[PDB]
Amino acid sequence: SDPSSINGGIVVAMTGKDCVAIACDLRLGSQSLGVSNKFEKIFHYGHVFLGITGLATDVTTLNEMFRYKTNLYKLKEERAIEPETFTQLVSSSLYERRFGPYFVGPVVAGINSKSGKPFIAGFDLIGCIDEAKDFIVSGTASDQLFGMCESLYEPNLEPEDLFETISQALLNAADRDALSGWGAVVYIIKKDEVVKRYLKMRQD
Amino acid sequence: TQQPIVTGTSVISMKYDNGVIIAADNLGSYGSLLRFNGVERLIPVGDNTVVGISGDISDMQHIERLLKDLVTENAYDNPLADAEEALEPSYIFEYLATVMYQRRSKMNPLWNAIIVAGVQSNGDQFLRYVNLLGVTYSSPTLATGFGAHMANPLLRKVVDRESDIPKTTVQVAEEAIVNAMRVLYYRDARSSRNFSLAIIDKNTGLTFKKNLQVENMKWDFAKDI
Amino acid sequence: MDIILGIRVQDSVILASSKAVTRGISVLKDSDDKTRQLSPHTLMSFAGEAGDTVQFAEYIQANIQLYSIREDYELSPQAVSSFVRQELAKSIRSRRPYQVNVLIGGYDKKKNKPELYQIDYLGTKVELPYGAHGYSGFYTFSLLDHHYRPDMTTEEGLDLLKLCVQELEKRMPMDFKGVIVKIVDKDGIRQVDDF
Amino acid sequence: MDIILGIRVQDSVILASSKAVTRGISVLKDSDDKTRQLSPHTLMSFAGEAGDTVQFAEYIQANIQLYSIREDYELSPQAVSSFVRQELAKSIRSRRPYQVNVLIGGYDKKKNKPELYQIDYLGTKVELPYGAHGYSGFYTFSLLDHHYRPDMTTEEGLDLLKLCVQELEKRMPMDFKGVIVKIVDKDGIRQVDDF
Amino acid sequence: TTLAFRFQGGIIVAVDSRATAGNWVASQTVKKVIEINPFLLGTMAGGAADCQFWETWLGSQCRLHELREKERISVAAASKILSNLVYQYKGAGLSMGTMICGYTRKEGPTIYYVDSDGTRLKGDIFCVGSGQTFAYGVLDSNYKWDLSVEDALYLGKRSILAAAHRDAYSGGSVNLYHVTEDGWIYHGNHDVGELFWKVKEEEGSFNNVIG
Amino acid sequence: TIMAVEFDGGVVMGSDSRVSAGEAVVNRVFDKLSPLHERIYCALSGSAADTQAIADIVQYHLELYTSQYGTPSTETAASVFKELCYENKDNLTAGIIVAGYDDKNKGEVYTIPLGGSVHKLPYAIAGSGSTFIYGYCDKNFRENMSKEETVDFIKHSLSQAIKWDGSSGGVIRMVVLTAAGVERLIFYPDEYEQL
Amino acid sequence: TIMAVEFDGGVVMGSDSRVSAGEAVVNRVFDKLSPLHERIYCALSGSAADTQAIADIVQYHLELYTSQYGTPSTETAASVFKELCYENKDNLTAGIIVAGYDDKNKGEVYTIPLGGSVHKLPYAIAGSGSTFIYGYCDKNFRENMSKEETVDFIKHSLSQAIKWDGSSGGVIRMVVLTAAGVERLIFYPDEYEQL
Amino acid sequence: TTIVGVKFNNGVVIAADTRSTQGPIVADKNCAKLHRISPKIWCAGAGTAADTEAVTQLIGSNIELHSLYTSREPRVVSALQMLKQHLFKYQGHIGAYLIVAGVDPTGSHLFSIHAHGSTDVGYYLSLGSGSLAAMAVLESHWKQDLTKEEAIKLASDAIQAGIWNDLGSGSNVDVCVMEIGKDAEYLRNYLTPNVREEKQKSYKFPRGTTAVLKESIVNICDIQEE
Amino acid sequence: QFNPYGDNGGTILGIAGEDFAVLAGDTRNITDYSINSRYEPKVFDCGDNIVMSANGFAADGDALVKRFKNSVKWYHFDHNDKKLSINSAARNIQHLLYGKRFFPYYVHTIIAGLDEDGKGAVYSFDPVGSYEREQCRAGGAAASLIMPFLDNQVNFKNQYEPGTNGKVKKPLKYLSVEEVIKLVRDSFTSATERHIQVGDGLEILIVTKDGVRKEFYELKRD
Ligand SMILES: *C(=O)[C@H]1NC[C@@](C)(O)[C@](O)([C@H](CC2CCCCC2)NC(=O)[C@H](CCCC)NC(=O)[C@@H]2CC(F)(F)CN2C(=O)[C@H](C)NC(=O)CN=[N+]=N)O[C@@H]1C
Ligand SMILES: *C(=O)[C@H]1NC[C@@](C)(O)[C@](O)([C@H](CC2CCCCC2)NC(=O)[C@H](CCCC)NC(=O)[C@@H]2CC(F)(F)CN2C(=O)[C@H](C)NC(=O)CN=[N+]=N)O[C@@H]1C
Ligand SMILES: *C(=O)[C@H]1NC[C@@](C)(O)[C@](O)([C@H](CC2CCCCC2)NC(=O)[C@H](CCCC)NC(=O)[C@@H]2CC(F)(F)CN2C(=O)[C@H](C)NC(=O)CN=[N+]=N)O[C@@H]1C
Ligand SMILES: [Cl-]
Ligand SMILES: [Mg+2]
Ligand SMILES: [Mg+2]
Ligand SMILES: [Mg+2]
Ligand SMILES: [Mg+2]
Repeated sequence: SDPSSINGGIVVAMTGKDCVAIACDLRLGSQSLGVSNKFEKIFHYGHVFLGITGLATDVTTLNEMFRYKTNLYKLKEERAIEPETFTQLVSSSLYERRFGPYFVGPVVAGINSKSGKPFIAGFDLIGCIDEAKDFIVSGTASDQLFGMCESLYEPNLEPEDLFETISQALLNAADRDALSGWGAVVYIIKKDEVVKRYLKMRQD
Repeated sequence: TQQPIVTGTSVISMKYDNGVIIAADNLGSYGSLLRFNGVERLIPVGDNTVVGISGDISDMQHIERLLKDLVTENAYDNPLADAEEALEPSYIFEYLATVMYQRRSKMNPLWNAIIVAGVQSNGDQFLRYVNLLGVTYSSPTLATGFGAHMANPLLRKVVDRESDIPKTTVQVAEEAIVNAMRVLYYRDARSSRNFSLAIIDKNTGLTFKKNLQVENMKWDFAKDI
Repeated sequence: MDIILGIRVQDSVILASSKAVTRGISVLKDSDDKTRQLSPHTLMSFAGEAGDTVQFAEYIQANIQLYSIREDYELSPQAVSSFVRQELAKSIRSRRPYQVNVLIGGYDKKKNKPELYQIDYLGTKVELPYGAHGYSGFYTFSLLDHHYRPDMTTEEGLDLLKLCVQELEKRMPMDFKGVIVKIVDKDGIRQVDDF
Repeated sequence: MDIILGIRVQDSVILASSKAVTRGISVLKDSDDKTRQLSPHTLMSFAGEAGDTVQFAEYIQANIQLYSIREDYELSPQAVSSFVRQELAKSIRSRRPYQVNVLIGGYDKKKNKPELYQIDYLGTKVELPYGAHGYSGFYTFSLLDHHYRPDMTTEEGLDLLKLCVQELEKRMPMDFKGVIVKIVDKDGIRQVDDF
Repeated sequence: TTLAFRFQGGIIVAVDSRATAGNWVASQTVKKVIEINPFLLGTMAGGAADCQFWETWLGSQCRLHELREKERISVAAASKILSNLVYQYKGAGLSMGTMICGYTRKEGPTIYYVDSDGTRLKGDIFCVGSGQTFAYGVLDSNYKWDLSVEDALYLGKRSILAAAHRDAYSGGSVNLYHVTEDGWIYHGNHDVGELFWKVKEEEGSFNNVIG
Repeated sequence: TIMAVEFDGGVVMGSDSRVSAGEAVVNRVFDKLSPLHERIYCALSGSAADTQAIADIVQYHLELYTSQYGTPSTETAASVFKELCYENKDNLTAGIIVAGYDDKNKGEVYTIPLGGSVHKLPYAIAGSGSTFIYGYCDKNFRENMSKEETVDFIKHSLSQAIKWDGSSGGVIRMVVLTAAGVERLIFYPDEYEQL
Repeated sequence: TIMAVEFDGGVVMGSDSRVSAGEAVVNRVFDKLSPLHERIYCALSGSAADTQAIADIVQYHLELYTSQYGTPSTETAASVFKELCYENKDNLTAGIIVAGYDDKNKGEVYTIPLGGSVHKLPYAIAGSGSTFIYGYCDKNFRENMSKEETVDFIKHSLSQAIKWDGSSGGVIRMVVLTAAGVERLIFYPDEYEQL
Repeated sequence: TTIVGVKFNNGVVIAADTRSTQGPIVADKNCAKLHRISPKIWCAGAGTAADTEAVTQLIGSNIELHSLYTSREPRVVSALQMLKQHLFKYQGHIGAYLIVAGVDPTGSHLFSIHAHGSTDVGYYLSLGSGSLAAMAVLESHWKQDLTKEEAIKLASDAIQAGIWNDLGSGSNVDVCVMEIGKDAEYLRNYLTPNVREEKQKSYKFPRGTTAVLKESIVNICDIQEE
Repeated sequence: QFNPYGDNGGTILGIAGEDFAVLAGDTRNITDYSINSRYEPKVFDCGDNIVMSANGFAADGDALVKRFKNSVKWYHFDHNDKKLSINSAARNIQHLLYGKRFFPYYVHTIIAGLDEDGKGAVYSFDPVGSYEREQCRAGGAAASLIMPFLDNQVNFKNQYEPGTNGKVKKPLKYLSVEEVIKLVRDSFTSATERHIQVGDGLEILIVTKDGVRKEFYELKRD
C-alpha cells in the first residue's frame, strides 16, 4: 500500500579526497516475493550519477525523463550538465508534480569538471534538496544507512578506502532490512575514471 | 475513559540551593470559558511538601481528599507523626504515582499532571512529576502542559544541570518563577494573572503566598502597530 | 486470470497461461487464450481485472501492427516492452488505471536471442530468465531457481514447465483448468496442442 | 466451508465430502475426512470455520457415545439430529457461536428406513431426500431435482452422485480434490475406496 | 519458513532462523525448533512470543503426562493439548503455526500440523509460514518416499534455502533435524551466507543470480 | 471580541488584540480594525487568512469605486462584504462588522455573520467573546449617546468579554468615525481590568 | 437558566420554567427549584431524567441524615451531589446549584458542574442561558445586598438569559431562604420582558 | 525548526537553527533555513521544506522581474502580498510558514506568514516547533530601542532556547542583519555550539576487507574521434 | 479517546564480552518534541549481578523493572537465598511480560550479567515476552541506527581476510571491556547526531565476577 516500500531497495553516496562513491542494492520485490536480482538503481548522464529508490516504475520513468532532459541540455548548451545544475533540474522536475509526486528518494553524485570539487545531494519525493558534505542515504533501510554511515564515515578518504567504507555501510544496512539486498553495485568516481564493482553479499 | 471538564493549566517549579519553589495560576477553565477565578491548585501536605495539580479539577479535588486522608491515616497509632514518622515528599509522591498508573491500567485515569515539591528529612530537595499515564521523571525544573514549552526553557537558563542548583539563591529562583508566570499570561490562552507560589526551604520551612499578580507587563508597543 | 508463466530457454521463450475464466461461483469458460500476437516474433500474455485485460491486449496489438505497416519493419522485443511499460506507467496516474499484468515473450531476429519481459500494472519492467504474475510466482520461482539452466533446449524448457503446472495443480486452491503453452523462437509463434 | 453432499435412496443414505483443506494460497492436505461416526448407524459430515468444525463434531460424537454406554442402546437418527440442532440453536446466542453446518445420515433400525437431516450453524433442521451446505447446493439441488427418484438402489444413488461431483468439478472455482463417499444402511457405515 | 516430511527413513524437520518486526530484521540467529523430549520436536511460525510461551508450556504438559502415566506422550496427544489450548483462545488473536513431529512405538513416525485457528491435521508433508509456498515448490518436485537419509536431509535443507532466497521474511540459517525410532538427531546450523554460494557452485542452480 | 456602536456625533468600533492558534496566543497585540475608505472601517472575526483575504479584496473594490464614482456609502461597503461572504460561504469562516461615517446618513453599523446575510443595527457585537456580553450590552445600550459614553459602553463591554473568553485578550483598540475624521484609542490591561 | 445569590438576610435561588425536547417545548411552566431539606434547595440544569434521578437520591440521603444526625449543613447537601455526580461522571449530564440557610453560616451557594467538582461562590449561574449573562452578573452583583435588591438582580439576570437563549423561557420562579423560612416567588413574561 | 525576527533602531535581524529532519531522524546537521527573496529581503521557513523553498524562489523571481520593470529597489510589503495571495489560493496545501524581513526605501520591515495565507506584523516574531521556546526568551528580554548588537544577541539567544529545549531544532545559529542604508550581512554558522567530539576509534578498514564478484571500467566520456 | 500508551524515547545497548557484560542507556527522557529530563536513569542493577533496562513507555518500563526486582527478593525468600542465574531471570521476565499479553508493556527489554560458567550474557525481549540470548543488542529509538554497526563491529559481518577475495571470513574474537566501551561510546555519539530523541547523557553498567560498576559520559544536549 505505501508506494515507497512495495519494491524495496537502497542507495548511498559519499565524498572522499578528490573522489565520490555511489552504491545501491539490486533487489526488486513485490513486498515479500523477490522478483529480480539485476534491478540497478544507479544511472549516469555524462559524468553526473543519479541513484533512485522507491516505487520501481517511477525509478525507471525518472531515469527515462532525466536522460531525455540532459540530452537536450547538451545539444543546446554544447557541454555535459554539471552535478550542481542537474541537482536543480531534479528538484524542479519533482516539485512540478507537487500534488501527484513520483514516489522516489533520488541521490545525485559526481565531480564538477571545472572546479574538481566532489559533490553529493539527496531529495525527498517533492524535490527538497539535502546537500550534505559527508554522505546521502535513501530507501527502505535509510534508518540503518544513517547509522552505518554516521559511525563508519570519516572525511578525506582515498578512493580505495572510501570503497571499503560505503560497501560496509550498504552491506550491513541491507542485512537488517527484509526488502533490500540480493546483490549490490559500488561506483568509485574520480575526475576522469569510474570503477564499477559488484559486491558478494548474502542472497536472503 | 472520560474527558476533562473544568481544567487548570501549567504548574511550574525548580530546585535552588536550599529547597524548591512551585507556582500555579488560580483559574478553573471550562473549554474556552474562564469560569472559576479563585481555584487553589497548590495543595500543601505537612510543612515539607506542596503538590501542584493541572488537568481535570474534579480529579484534583479527589486527589486533594486522598492527601488529606493520607495525613489522618499516618497519625493513627503513630507517636512520631510530627517527627521521624511524618510524611516525606518521596512517600506522598510514590503514593500518587501508584494511584495514577493503577488508574490508567484500569483504562479510567485521573486526568491530571502532578508535581510533588518538597524537602526530605535529611534536607535534600525533592521534585518529581507524574501524570494520567503514570509516567514519572525528576529534573532541576519541571512544568506541566503549556509550562513545559515556555517555562522550562527560561528556568533551565538558571539551572541547566544539577551543578547549577547550589549556585541558585531563592531570590534568583523566585524572580525566574515570577517572570515565567508573566510569559505564560502573555502566551497561554487559558491562563490568569492571579496565581499562588510556595517555597519549601530546608531552613525557613514552607512559605505559601496566595493572591500574587503578574505586574511589570509590557503592552506599550501596541499603539505603534 | 491468476496463471501466466514465462521461461526463456537457449533459443526460445515459452508462455504458459490458464484456460479458466471464472465470474463469481461459476467457471464460464475452460479454453481461454490469455495471449495476443503483437508481431510475428513477439507474444504477450496478460492477467488482471475483467474487461481491462483484453481491452489493453488488443489496444497494444493494434499499435504494434500500425508501427509494422508504417515502417514495413518489426520492432525488437525490447522496443515493444518499453512501449508497453510506458503505456502502463501512464495508465497508473489515469482517472481509471488499466488493472493488467503482462509477460512479453519475443525472439530478437537481429541479436538471435529469446527475451522475456515481466511488467506489472504500475509499469514495473524487468528482463528475466523466468517470470510469473500473481500467486503462481510463490510456487514457480523457487522451483525454477533449483531446476533452470540458461543453456536448456525447448524440450527441456517444456518439461520444466510441466513440473511448474503440476506443482500448481497440487498446491493452488482454485481450478485454473490447465494452461495453453506457446513457443516464441526464430521461426515465430506456435501453440503446443498437447499439454 | 468446502463441499458436503448427502442423498437418501431406498435403503441407505450416501454422504460425499471434499478432501481439500486450504489455508490462504496453499492446499495443506488433499485426503481429509469431513465425517465422524456418532453411533454404528449414524454418520455426520460437517463444513464451516477451521477448528470449530472438528471441535463441534468430536464434542457431539463424545456425547452420543456417552448416551450409548449409559443406556446400552443406540439413539434413532431422528433423536441424534434433534440433539445436534439444539446444541447449534444454543450455540448461535453464545459468546462465540460454532460456525459449523452438518449433514446427519442415519439408518433407523426400528423403522427400517434411511434418514438424511440437513442442519446449518443457526440450528435450522430439515429432513430431505438430498441436501448440501454452501455453494455446492446451487448446482446439485436442481440437478438431483431432475434425476433423483424415491426408489433408487445404492448403485444408482452413487451414479447420481458421480453426476453431482462432475458438475462441481466442471463449474466450481475451487479445486476440492474429490470426495470421500460413505454409505449408511442396515449393516452400518462403510467407505467406497474408489471414487 | 518451516517444513517437515515423512519418508522411508523417518522424518526430516528444517526451519530458517529469521525474526521480523515488519520490514525490520530483528534477528538472524533465532530457534524455531523446540526439543520437547528425545522423540518429540515442535516447529514455530507466527507471533514470536505466542510460539515460545505456548510451546515450552506444551513441553511442561508432556512432562506431567509421563510422570502421571509412567509413559512418554503420543504425538497425537501432545499435538491435541496444543490445538485444544489455542482453540480456547480463538478470536483473541494468537498467531501460531506448528508441526509436532515425533516417534512413539504405538504410532510410528508422526507429524501433526496445529494452527491458532484450531486446525489440527495429520500428514506426510507440511510447509508453514510466509515462505511455505517457496519450500513447497522445491520439496514437492523432488520428494519420493524412498529418499536416503542423506538425500532427505539435503532436500529439506535446500527447500529452506529456496524460501530463504525468494521470501523476504525467511533467512539467516537452516536448522536441520532427523527423527528416527531412536529419537531426534540435530544435523547442524547452515548459514545461508555460505550455503547459498556452496549450493549454487555444487548444484549449478540459482542461475537467476549474478554469480 | 469586536463591536460597533452608532451614537450622536458618529460611530465607534472596538476590538481585542488576540490572535490564537488553538490555545496558544500567536500575537497578543494585533489590530483587527482595518480601513476600507477614509471613514469606513471593518472589524474582522473568524479565520485570520479568510478575513484578511476578504478585507484586502474589499479595499481594492472601494479604491476602484472611488476612482469611478467617488466616495461609496457605508451600505455599499457592507454589500461588497455580503456578496463575497455569501458567494463563498462553503469555504469562508468570517464574521464581519462594517462601520462608516458619511455626512448625509451619519453613523451606520452593518454586521455580516457566517451565512453572508446583512443586518443594519444601532450596534453589533460578534466574535467568540460576544456570547458573554449579550446581556450587558442589551441593558446598557441607549440611542443618542455622547462620544465619552459610547467609548465607555464599548470599554466596559469588551472588558467583560476579555475576562470570560480565553479566545480574547490584550489591549482594547477603538476607532472614532465623526465629521472631524478618524481618532485611534488604545486601552491597556491596567486601565480596563480594574473596571 | 438558573442562579443562586447570597445576600444579607439569607440566599435567593431562581430559574426559568422551560423543559424542551430539541426545539419543542415539552412543558413551559416546570419547577426546577427542588427542596433537599427545610431550608436547603437545589436548582437543576441538564438531562431531565439524570437531574430528577439524582435529586431524589440526594433527598433520600438527607432524610436518612436527618433521622440519625439531625439537620445537615448546606455544605453536606452539596457534598452528596458532588459524590453522585463525580462517581457517575461517565453517564450523567447534570449541572446543579445548591443553596441553603443555616443560622451559624447563614446564606451559602455551591455549584457542581458536569465535572463532579464543587465550588463555593457568593453567587452562581448555570444552564445554557447562563453564557449570555456572565458580563451582566459580574458587573451588577455586590456583596450584602437586601432581599429586594437580590430578587431584582436575579429577575434582571434571568430575563436577559430567557431573552437571548432559545432553550430558556416561561416564568421566573424564585425561592428566598431566610431565618423567617421559605418564600416562593413567581414572575410572568409581562412583568420581566419590559425591564 | 526555530526561526525568529527582531526589529532594532536602524533595521531588522532574522535568525534560524541549522537542523533538517525526516521524522525523528536528522537528514542535514548543518542545513541553511535563511533564504534570500531579494538582495536586502531575507526570510526563514518552517513546515514542508520543499514548499517553503519553492515559494521563496517563485516570489524571489517575480520580485526580481518587478524591480526591473519598476526600476526600484523591491519592497517587503510586495513579497508579503505576493506570498499571502499564493498561499491563500492553495488553501493551506502549500505548507509554507515564513518570517519575512527586509530593508527597503520605506524602511525596515518584519512580517510572518502561515500556510493558509494569514500574515502578522510585530517588533519580534518566532515560528516552528521551537517557536514557544524562542518566544519565551523574546518576551523576557525584548525592549524598545534595541541596538544592532542587542538584537543579534536576543535573536541568537531565542534560537539557542529552541536548539536546547526543542527536539525539532539543533546544531548552529544562522543570522542575517539588514540595516538601513547598508548591505545585508548573512552570518552563516554565527554560533557553533554543537561540534561532535573526537570518536574513540577510526573505522577505516584494511583494503581487501570487502568481497568483490566483478570489476569493470565505465565510460563517462563521449564517443572519441578516429 | 484515552490512549494508555506513550513514547518516552531513549536508546539502550547490551554487549556480551568473554568474562563481562555491559548494558548502556542514554539518560534523556522526552515526550513528542519536549525534554522531560536530561538525567532519568533507565538501566538498573537488580541485584544477583543482573542489570536490566525496559526502554519505550517509561511508566511500563518502571512497572516491569519494579516487578522483576520484587521477583528477585521473593526468590531469595522462597529458595533459601539462592542466586537467581541470568538464564532463570530471563525465563521469569518472559512470564512477567506474557502475563500482560492482551494489554502489553510497551517496552523492549535487555538484561545482562554472567551465565553459570562466568561468561558474559545478554538476553533481549519483545513487548509480549519472546526472548533469545545474544552477543549484541540495541533497543528503542535508535535501534535501527546501532544494530547494523554492531553486526559489523562486534560479529565482524561482511568483513573478510584481505587477499582471500571472500573465501575466509574475519575470525570472530572476544573484545576487551576497553574495546566494548569504545564501541558503546561511538554508538551513542553516532546515535545522538542522527536521532533527536537520543542525547544528554550516557550511563554504562559493567557486570563482572567482582560486581556492577558504573561509567557516565556527557552527550550533546540539542
Ligand atoms: C517462515 O515462514 C518464517 N517467516 C518469517 C517469520 C518472521 O514470519 C516467522 O514466522 C517468525 C517466527 C518466529 C520467530 C521467532 C521465534 C519464534 C518463531 N515470526 C516472527 O519473527 C514474528 C512475526 C510477527 C508477526 C506474525 N515476529 C515478531 O513477532 C516480532 C519478533 C520480534 F522480535 F521482533 C517481536 N515481534 C513483534 O511483532 C513485536 C511483538 N511487535 C513489535 O515490535 C511491534 N509492536 N509495537 N510497538 O518465521 C517463520 C518461521
Ligand atoms: C473576539 O471575539 C475574538 N476572538 C478570537 C477569534 C478567534 O474569534 C478572532 O476572530 C481571531 C482574530 C482574527 C485575527 C486576524 C485578523 C482577523 C481576526 N481569529 C483568530 O485568531 C484565528 C481564529 C481561528 C479560529 C477562529 N486564528 C488563526 O487563524 C490562527 C492564525 C494562525 F496563524 F495562526 C493560524 N490560525 C489558525 O487558527 C490555524 C487554523 N491554525 C490552527 O488551527 C492550528 N495552529 N496553526 N497554524 O478574533 C475574534 C474577533
Ligand atoms: C437554563 O439554562 C435552562 N435551559 C433549559 C434546559 C431545558 O436546557 C434545562 O437544562 C432543562 C433542565 C431540567 C428540566 C427538567 C427538570 C429539571 C431541569 N433541561 C431539559 O429540559 C432537558 C434538556 C436536555 C438537553 C440538555 N430536556 C429533556 O431531557 C427532555 C425531557 C424530555 F422529556 F422530554 C426528554 N428530553 C430529552 O432531551 C429527550 C432525551 N430528547 C432528546 O434528548 C432529544 N430529542 N430530540 N430531537 O434547563 C436549564 C436550567
Ligand atoms: Cl496556517
Ligand atoms: Mg536484506
Ligand atoms: Mg529472504
Ligand atoms: Mg513486476
Ligand atoms: Mg427564550
